[PDB]
Amino acid sequence: RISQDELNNVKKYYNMFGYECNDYSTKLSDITSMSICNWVQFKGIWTLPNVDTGHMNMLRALFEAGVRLWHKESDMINNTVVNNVII
Amino acid sequence: RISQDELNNVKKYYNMFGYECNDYSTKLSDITSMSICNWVQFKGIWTLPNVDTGHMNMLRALFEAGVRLWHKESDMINNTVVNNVII
Amino acid sequence: LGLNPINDKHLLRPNIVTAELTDYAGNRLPIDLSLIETNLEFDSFVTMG
Amino acid sequence: LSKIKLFYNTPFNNMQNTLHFNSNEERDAYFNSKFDVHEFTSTFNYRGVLRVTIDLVSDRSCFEQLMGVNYCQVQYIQSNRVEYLFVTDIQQL
Amino acid sequence: GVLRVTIDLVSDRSCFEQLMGVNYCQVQYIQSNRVEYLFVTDIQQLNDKVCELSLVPDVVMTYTQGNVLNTLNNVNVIRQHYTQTEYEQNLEQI
Repeated sequence: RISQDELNNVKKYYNMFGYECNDYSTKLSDITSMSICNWVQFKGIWTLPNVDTGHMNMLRALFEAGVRLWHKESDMINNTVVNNVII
Repeated sequence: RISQDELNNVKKYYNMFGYECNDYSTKLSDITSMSICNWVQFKGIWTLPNVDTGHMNMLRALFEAGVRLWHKESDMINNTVVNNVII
Repeated sequence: LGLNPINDKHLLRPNIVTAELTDYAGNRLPIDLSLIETNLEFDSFVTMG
Repeated sequence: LSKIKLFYNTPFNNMQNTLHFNSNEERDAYFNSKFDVHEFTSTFNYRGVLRVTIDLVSDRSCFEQLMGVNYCQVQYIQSNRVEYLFVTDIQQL
Repeated sequence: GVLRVTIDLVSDRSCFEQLMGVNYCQVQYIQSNRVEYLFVTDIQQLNDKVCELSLVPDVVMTYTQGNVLNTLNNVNVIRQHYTQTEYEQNLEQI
């Protein structure tokens, strides 16, 4: 095995950035799936109902680069990520 | 074989972006060929009868980078691509 | 392996854990631990006499 | 000088994905069957990338907030040739 | 983006610009009472009495709460986390 630390550094990486994916054309897996936070990153073409055309863009291209949607504030500033989990 | 999912991710890829081609000098295969949508990407030199010289350009260079010509609206926003097909 | 059985199955791959057999006489069996669906079960094909 | 028509919440928002009909009338027919708030008349200055100054004073709870627009049509009166445009942004004067 | 909110403070006693740990703000637009949050890039000091706030809107925060994201379809996803079920399916790949 790799070392106790390195093992964790890896655990963390997946916890923080989820999984490489190549599903051109699907629907996102539930955003509320994880327990601590929940990365989401995708590319056009989607429109959200009734939004400044240019906030969309700003929105589109924000996810194309990815957004870590946290699920509790505590965690946003605590060494918890390590324990993210699928319910 | 590769996995059920990977298999689909691949199916999709071809469905959405068609096929690598190197036919300097042909005529496009019918644009209405597929059932769900129909990628098309090609490089000068073509002129469309009677168009703003500078909309051509904008046009030319838009295809040189490629355009996915969808064929029904439903599909533009549904997990259908998966089932694109040659009639 | 000290993984958590519940949410760590995805770490069962060869840069995180590894597996090898040996008879201490220079016969070996290298095992890509990513290629077992669920279980590390060893059988044998033996003949005798 | 020309007859604008601004479509709301439409899928058409990247230049790499379009829809395709077998005749521009069917195109137009389609488009002319899905509207959602305003449809005026201007004579907009074209120089891409251009601007359409568009006024709304009969408001009650709006200001800028005629929002989901991205795509629009322009039937130029009167050669009645037609032309669609995306709308990059929306500034509030 | 990117805009500015001229904001005044004259009832001071030991301030000037020094209302300091601001980054995020809210705006309840009166009166459609729709709401919108923005980050604040910077904070320029025009004088002893009035400072300026540069803003850029947190489009994420503003527009994405609830179930919205999960109904979008035909999207090309690039990384996400998976529901137990969707994980098992992608397990070999990962």
